[PDB]
Amino acid sequence: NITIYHNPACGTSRNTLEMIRNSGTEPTIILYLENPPSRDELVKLIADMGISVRALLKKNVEPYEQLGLAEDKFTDDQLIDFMLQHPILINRPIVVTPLGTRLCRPSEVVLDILQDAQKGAFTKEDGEKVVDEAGKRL
Ligand SMILES: [Cs+]
Ligand SMILES: [Cs+]
Ligand SMILES: [Cs+]
Repeated sequence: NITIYHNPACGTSRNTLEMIRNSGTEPTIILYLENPPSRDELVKLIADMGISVRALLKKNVEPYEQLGLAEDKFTDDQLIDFMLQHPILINRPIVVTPLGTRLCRPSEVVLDILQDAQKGAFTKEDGEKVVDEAGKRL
């Protein structure tokens, strides 16, 4: 039972999705830019990922820039409500599996929460080797 909050235009998200598939399961794919999580769902995701609200904020996107979010003048709940109102602010990809939830940045973080081992070697789309055929992390 795996869910990925995916942005197909993001290489990290594409690599994470292919590693999930290479473990032998096809995840539910949520295109969060169009179908964001609810507030309670987002609050839960953040608690499970063990990171701060601000660590989830995507920088270098229009609402981050124009709402001045680089400045330390926002409570965690203000930041959560901006994420809900402007889903491009939610960094990506988030992956949920029975073992837990992670912000999979870099993408190989996903290996922590995949229950089954990669089924053969995995190389990222830019040629960076991740696991060899034997299954060792490079
Ligand atoms: Cs939702
Ligand atoms: Cs694991
Ligand atoms: Cs890259």
